[PDB]
Amino acid sequence: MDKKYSIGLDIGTNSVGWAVITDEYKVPSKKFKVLGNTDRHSIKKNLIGALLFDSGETAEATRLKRTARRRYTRRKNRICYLQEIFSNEMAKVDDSFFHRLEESFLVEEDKKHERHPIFGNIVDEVAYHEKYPTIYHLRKKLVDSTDKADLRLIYLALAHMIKFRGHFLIEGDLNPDDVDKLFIQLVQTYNQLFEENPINASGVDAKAILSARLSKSRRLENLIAQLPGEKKNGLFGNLIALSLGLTPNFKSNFDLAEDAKLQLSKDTYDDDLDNLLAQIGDQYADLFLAAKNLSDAILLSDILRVNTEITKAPLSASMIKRYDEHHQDLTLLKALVRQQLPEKYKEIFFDQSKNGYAGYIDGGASQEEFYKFIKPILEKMDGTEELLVKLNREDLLRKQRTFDNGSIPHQIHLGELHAILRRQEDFYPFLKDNREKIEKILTFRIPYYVGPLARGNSRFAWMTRKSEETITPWNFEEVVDKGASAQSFIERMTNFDKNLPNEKVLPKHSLLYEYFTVYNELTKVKYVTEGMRKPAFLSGEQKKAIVDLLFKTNRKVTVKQLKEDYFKKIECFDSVEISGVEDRFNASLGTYHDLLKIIKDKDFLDNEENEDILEDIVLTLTLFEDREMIEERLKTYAHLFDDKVMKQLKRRRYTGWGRLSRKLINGIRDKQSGKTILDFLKSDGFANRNFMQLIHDDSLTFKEDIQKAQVSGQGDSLHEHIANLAGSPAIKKGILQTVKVVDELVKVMGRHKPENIVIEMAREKNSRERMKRIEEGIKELGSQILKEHPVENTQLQNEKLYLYYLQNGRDMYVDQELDINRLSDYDVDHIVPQSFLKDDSIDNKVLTRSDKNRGKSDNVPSEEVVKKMKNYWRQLLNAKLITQRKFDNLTKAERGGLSELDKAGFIKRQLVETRQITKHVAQILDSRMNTKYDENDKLIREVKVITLKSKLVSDFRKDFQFYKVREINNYHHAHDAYLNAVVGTALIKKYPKLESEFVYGDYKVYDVRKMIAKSEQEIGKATAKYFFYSNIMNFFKTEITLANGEIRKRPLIETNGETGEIVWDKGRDFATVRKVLSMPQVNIVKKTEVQTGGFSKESILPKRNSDKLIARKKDWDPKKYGGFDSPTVAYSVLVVAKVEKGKSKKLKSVKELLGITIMERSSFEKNPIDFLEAKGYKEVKKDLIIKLPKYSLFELENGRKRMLASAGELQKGNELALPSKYVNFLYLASHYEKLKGSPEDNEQKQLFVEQHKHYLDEIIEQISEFSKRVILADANLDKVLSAYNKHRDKPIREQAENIIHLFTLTNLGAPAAFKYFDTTIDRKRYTSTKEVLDATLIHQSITGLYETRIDLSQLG
RNA sequence: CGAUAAAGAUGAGACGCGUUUUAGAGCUAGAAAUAGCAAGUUAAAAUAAGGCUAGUCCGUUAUCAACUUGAAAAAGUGGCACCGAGUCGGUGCUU
DNA sequence: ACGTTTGTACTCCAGCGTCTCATCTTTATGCG
DNA sequence: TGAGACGCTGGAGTACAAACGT
Ligand SMILES: [Mg+2]
Repeated sequence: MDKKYSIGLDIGTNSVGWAVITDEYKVPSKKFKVLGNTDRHSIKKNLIGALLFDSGETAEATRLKRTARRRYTRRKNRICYLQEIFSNEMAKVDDSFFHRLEESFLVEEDKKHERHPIFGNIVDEVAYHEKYPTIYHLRKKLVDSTDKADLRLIYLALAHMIKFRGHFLIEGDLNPDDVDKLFIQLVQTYNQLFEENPINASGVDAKAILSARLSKSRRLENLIAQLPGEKKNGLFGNLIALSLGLTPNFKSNFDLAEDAKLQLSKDTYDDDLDNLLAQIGDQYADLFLAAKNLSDAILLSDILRVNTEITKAPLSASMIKRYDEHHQDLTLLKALVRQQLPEKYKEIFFDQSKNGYAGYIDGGASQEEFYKFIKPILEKMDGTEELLVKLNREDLLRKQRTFDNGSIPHQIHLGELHAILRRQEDFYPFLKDNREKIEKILTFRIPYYVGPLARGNSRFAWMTRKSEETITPWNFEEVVDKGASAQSFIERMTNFDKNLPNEKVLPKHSLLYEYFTVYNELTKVKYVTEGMRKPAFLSGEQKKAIVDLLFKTNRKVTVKQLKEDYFKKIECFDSVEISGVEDRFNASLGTYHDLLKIIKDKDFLDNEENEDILEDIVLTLTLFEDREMIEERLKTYAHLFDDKVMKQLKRRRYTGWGRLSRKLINGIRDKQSGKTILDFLKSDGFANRNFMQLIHDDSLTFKEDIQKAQVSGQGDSLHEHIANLAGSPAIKKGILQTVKVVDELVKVMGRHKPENIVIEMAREKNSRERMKRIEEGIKELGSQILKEHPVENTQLQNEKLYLYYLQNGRDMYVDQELDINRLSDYDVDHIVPQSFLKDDSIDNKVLTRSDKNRGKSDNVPSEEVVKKMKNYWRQLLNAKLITQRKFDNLTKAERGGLSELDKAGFIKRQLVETRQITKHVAQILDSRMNTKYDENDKLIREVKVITLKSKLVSDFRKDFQFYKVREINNYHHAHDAYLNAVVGTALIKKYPKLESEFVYGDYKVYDVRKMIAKSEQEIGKATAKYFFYSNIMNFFKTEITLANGEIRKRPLIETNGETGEIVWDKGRDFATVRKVLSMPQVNIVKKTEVQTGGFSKESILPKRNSDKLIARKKDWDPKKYGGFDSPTVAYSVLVVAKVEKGKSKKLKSVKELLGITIMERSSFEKNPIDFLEAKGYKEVKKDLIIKLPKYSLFELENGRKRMLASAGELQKGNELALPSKYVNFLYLASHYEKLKGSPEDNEQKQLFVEQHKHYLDEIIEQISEFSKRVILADANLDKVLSAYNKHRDKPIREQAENIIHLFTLTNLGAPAAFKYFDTTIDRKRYTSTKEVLDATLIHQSITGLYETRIDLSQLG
């Protein structure tokens, strides 16, 4: 049989609702066979439900942890390189030194050598630690002591700098220098060179004006303000070049010959400074050197707080100053505390639990916490003025290793390491040869375009090797093919050609592509002759002629008439008849002109044999941005020219990639005539054929393109096609589950395709922005709006008084004040009525002290109220209070009333969705369903895929009182899918000619301007498609209210205009929808998933005696070293075995549920029996092991259901089917103050909800019965009942708003805490999965219709 | 209509902390329990256990009923109408 | 008739900041 | 430029009464 049905879907990020409806909007019921060893053999289920799953995670955290792993590996390798340099000479000094350093973590018992790592004896270690309290004392000593040192100490200093080498954000050289002296020298050079209008901001110390903690822009403003005459571009050119790595252009700020932006801290700075010095003429030379010296001084000013005149290690000397001043402040604070407050001494200096000094040093308190703790003590104390001054400066009792050390670059550490190497090079000859080698160890850094240095066993690697040997920092440039790796870095990410998915895409500035754009805009154009109106075709002679004369002489082409006139200087004139070509051609040769200008010879650019040289040049310029790669690549082309053109074109840069390959432009020869797409675009042969036209058939190019498209595509896979879509991974998971649900539903209904599939995807500072807009409008209008009332952000949510403020305290349609004392005076009126479109947003809403401005169904009346309000709306639109579209709608009556084009726009706004992801999933479903072809090879639409927006179904909820409360249960997903199906199939049945507007596929347009052409005297049963009013859903309502105070009735049974088929019966279909929404059984299924991710919590706990700790390495006992804790269970396994119980060695047979940690998953799957015997179970039944992932469903007595959260915790698995009357009452009561409707409807709802005050007790009884049946939380239920009895004498609105909160006790899933009325009910957790082991295990399919029930009591 | 900008996704290269164990001899009185006092800023190693494919790779993303074939990819497995509805039940035909 | 493991009830806790570079879609916005 | 910080839900420890073996 045909078995007509439809499928509705509600795709979400956490759920997928589905429903099957018949032609009468009924959900069919079916009985399904259940497998397993249970007695149950058939169960009846409705064909409606939802699938719940955890949200998909993006691959960001995994990428960050992978990068961290690579960084740790490379840091360890750096330390290993330094060790293997030092090893040979270290064996002659202390042979066990590196072994003692490696084993320093483990305890004294496990050490193979002495406990003291550095010297190996107690006396020398104590003497060393007394002489150098920190590593920075040793670093400064080794820089400045000019005496032979112990090689251990030299290694310790170099290893400290190599391990923590600082950042690489500043390129080029940097050295220690004051900032004020540098500014004085900059001003000196400025005055010396200019000798006219000298900027002399004397008395204004630039020190700490530029060095202020404010941003570079604010420091620049502070410096420029103190400058007497000089302001902005000019002096701030040099100032901003000092302050930042980017600076304004030297063409205006320094009179340079070209628009070259200045730079700093980059390799491009040297080349651009050379170019700017050449352009200016060396007049600005050394005036930029003074600025660069000031830049270095300003950059180092806040990291090296010590004078450089006494040492070459300012960093270490600054750290020693910090240590010394920490010691002085600590002893002063100790003396002051004991003398003033001896009772607080123990709390401050001994208690690690608080945020005192003991908690700051030995405890977990940070610097900010310590400052916050000790600040009120220092205020309450006297004689601590310098301590407070240091505290507000954040310079009190600081540590050397702090969070703020990230500003130290690598050049400072490199300078200290170089100083030490140069100081200790005489005594150790090996250090002299390895000096450059150790320096290269510190400064080496893998380029971002090279990536991981893999041999081939890596997903993420693209590096190519010039030689097959190990990569070290010293042979990196000799082994790694940097140019090929940099090319592959970009070419692995650029998208392939859509027509042929095998080869790459051509750069967007390529010559062969720009010529394609110009000639594809050429061949379609054909000037109209004067003799005959025939446009003919712009022939190839004029193809070359136009491009050579105009495009090849101007960047942007001339005007339409100007380009003609230019050609008419060589052709017939006074005949300007363009081929409807645009005013100015969109195409532009911009890269050929750049190449001709750089090469300084047009012959090179004109040369067609030299087109490949140009192509490779543009590809090199687009690919690389490091300029060393460009230099290396273009070095091969130096012969074709000279050095000047080489360095002029090396600085050129292009961005962007096209969408065609070279094959699709000049590769495919198009069979007959042997000419490529470009050649057809040159000479169409009096046919004037565009790219789109030519890429079709009749030239055999379409056959080869289709062959490549199908061959390379290979059908891919559904998972693959979903993978390379846009959007979040969570919505990709939702789409995949949706497709699998559709396949299962098709299988369920006798392998019969549905007639229709309805698609809907959930798309779920503006208050502060609205408050700012109200303030700006009040300031612009000069009105005392705040005097009436301030813009309260508490009231910024509510839309009632929005009009009392935005409309200038004046009625919108009436020329008087709005009377803000009475908000009930105003009545919200939609500008374009709801019979036209549901524009409930405030863009259309307006209020006029309830004045009947219009007696017409038009938006406003012609002139009249519109005219009077239009002037004030001109004022409000000037203030932007009235929106542009708002004013357009308000003026539309004086603009001719409501037009047919306007109504067409309203219904296309109500119907069409603009999201591309919805189009993608609709295309996927249509491709999967419609798979048959006709005899002429034409697709036949067995099913239709309808896409709907949320506004339609939401309005269907609000108008017809099918109210949704999310907190009650998960049935609302399935109900949304059912109403999705009902609305979609009613719309396609009642309006068939609008199927091009919301159904996927190539459909006849059926222009709505002819449909919406009905007048006030409605045609009815005609081609007008009942589209005068133009609300697409208005046909659902029995009586359509109008803004003119009239009610237009609509017949009880709706039918199609052309076909005589009943599409909506208002007397039976609403009852059917109500019955379906009141059905107690819908298939809610939680997707069982094996947990993946981290092994455990990342916190490394201190050592305990517990066995819950996890060893951090193989031979690190957690009892001695601490370790990780609280692992994550991948899945639980039900084992049946005999265990060693009792001191009498008894094999007590036991059935247990053991969880498999993610760490142990591979070991368990390699050999489950060996793993279980290792765990402690003897004689395991191998075939009785049941893998139970998370959310595994178990059924118990009285229908109680539990989901497996873990091996030792359960979740609630039941669903509360609250009756429709109670959820409707709860929605109406909770939304008392936010009814958002007509005043009569609001009064009726208030009367209905006041008449059913007893419904609260019934809802409480329902919750109590459901909790006593399946929840089994006695104490929480008693607290809930006591709280409800306590707050009985409360208004209905808050009572129902908190009864809504009460539903989380009975909600499906993990238990959660909730608050009813100032009382918090903590969650009751089922932390014992012992009753599960004798329950019924339910294996569910994706829809849950197919089941397999296993009685676990019978296993064992 | 170009064009910019934001958001999101993906990949690479790097810093600074944080945590853990050890090293930085605690002194005095008391037999000890305990007290009074002195100190404290730093370093080494690890930073998912680990894997082989031994790279200066890889290891937290995606995929996720049960059962029957297949190494895997994957394929295959479950009757329909009507009356009703507290998580689905009952009746009739054929299997 | 105690010890001994198990079942409620409650509390606490969970690695985090920054920078450079590149490639895509998809929306939007001011621009024409 | 502008901070807004938070939940979530499973593990672990602690205290104490009760089902439970000898
Ligand atoms: Mg939903």
